[PDB]
Amino acid sequence: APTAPSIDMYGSNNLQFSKIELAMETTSGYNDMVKYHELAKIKVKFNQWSGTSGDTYNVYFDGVKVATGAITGSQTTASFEYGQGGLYQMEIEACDATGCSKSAPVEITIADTDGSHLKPLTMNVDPNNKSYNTDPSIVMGTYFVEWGIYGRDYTVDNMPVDNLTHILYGFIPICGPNESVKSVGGNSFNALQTACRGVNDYEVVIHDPWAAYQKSFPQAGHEYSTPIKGNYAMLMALKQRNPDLKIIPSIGGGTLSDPFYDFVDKKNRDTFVASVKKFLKTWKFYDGVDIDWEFPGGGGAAADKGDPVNDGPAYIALMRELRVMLDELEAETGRTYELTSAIGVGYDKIEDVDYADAVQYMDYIFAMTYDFYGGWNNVPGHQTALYCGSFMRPGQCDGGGVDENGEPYKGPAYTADNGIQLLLAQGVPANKLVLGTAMYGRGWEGVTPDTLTDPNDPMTGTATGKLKGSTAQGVWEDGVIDYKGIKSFMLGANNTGINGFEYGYDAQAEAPWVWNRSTGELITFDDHRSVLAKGNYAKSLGLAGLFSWEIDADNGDILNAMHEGMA
Ligand SMILES: S=C=Nc1ccc2oc(C3=NCCN3)cc2c1
Ligand SMILES: S=C=Nc1ccc2oc(C3=NCCN3)cc2c1
Repeated sequence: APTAPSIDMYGSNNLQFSKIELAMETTSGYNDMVKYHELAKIKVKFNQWSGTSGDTYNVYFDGVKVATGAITGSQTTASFEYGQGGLYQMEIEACDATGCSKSAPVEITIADTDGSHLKPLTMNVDPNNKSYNTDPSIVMGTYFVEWGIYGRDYTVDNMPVDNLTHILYGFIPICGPNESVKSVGGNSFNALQTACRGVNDYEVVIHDPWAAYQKSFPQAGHEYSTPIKGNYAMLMALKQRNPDLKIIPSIGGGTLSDPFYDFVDKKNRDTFVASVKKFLKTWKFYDGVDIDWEFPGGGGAAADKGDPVNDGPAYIALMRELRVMLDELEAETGRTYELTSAIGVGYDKIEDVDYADAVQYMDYIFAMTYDFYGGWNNVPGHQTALYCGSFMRPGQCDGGGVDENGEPYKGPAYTADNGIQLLLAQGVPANKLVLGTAMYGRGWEGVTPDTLTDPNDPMTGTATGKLKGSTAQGVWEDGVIDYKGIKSFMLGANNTGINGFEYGYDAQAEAPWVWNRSTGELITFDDHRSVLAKGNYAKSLGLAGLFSWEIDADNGDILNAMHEGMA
């Protein structure tokens, strides 16, 4: 006999509710912006405009009763709490002593960060990415960078997810000392200062909440009331489409590694470890953690930092304490959590960590088998070669000899193979090692013929400085160029060379280059041929697979070649 309630859809936040509460119109400290709740707070306004209102209401989701309260007027606000994310058919019933009247059913959304309230993501992948039937046991990883969504214009739905087992999401910073972030310029340190207000030193934070959970993406169907937007909501819809895809946050990275050096203090580690646990409880679509400490012992962005006695033991203690915390998350949730880590592979980086000790705690080690040479100095080299190139001096490859002063080589030359070998010799199992491919080149200006010691090898010349170019040609910073930029603007469709560039390949190193004799522009990179050699090298040794850095810079060719070389 009471009038059936009508739901005030707009008075009820359009029936979009959430276990996670996120600031949408603000940029502030992480703890101010992100609050995870065990139970979602649901607030539903309903009206009874004509007839009698009755005295009590009940709320049903999919026929189960989940709340009751008093009706006292022609307008009621039902507030209550609910613990499971998902879409539900909601009915509200108004009751009196003579009977009850149900509202017609209406869909209520309760978001959770596993994406249970979302449809599978809709893909928009360059069709230049082919299909493969690569053994599901082989690792095919890549990094997807948070800021890729700006100028580079590359979003989660552009990733060829069917050709990937692991997405590493770069990068999650740590609060605390971060001078190295400052040195980068832009808003980057400022944004980190903001994110860290009200947050303890050594805890993880989201760097760019706009890219991560605020930015509305039409292709994902985000609209004003959607409680989770940005890269994270798309990666949640992505997990719905490909539930076996591992998505892993990458913590640290080149410029974000300054706080790792205070991990020689166990309090700092405990703080960090506990913030990582909270982070994974907050963002349930993530499947583990990746530590990119560049680098234990030093030799990274922070010139004033690095302890070669203590950093290694701290790294190993860190991996153990992470795996302990991850064991508890597996306990509480029933899921498998992965612990991985990207590492430098120069002899001088390797010798500072007992990796055989650390790896027992870990699922994989992403060997950063790139950046061997680059625009930081005027010495050309293959940045991502497998083997020693022709340009190397006698005894340089193994570090047995002397340079042009007659100064002794301190250790084996920087090559992929030399790195993998050093890790195998320490006792790291082959099947935990993932070998890295570059989706970009590094480059130089001013390596003209008059500089060569061998007239057919520009790797024997001398540079004037870093390669300069525009973002239109894929140069996002000095000395670095996207692979798709090399292909469009230097190689051309036939891989023969265009705009003054020639294509060369060092068969001994397994490394391509492009060279413009007159500007002396020289770019070292990975192409189809050398990725095939890497896949072959990986098969040969029983390596876990391949990964790449970074996915937005590929046109399809590098990832394709990754799958082909593993076949
Ligand atoms: S991303 C960034 N990565 C960087 C940025 C600057 C850097 O400087 C060194 C260095 N090597 C010897 C003394 N200092 C490494 C290094 C890595
Ligand atoms: S992006 C870029 N990343 C890198 C990666 C490795 C690097 O090494 C140096 C260096 N500086 C003096 C001797 N070596 C700079 C540098 C920048």
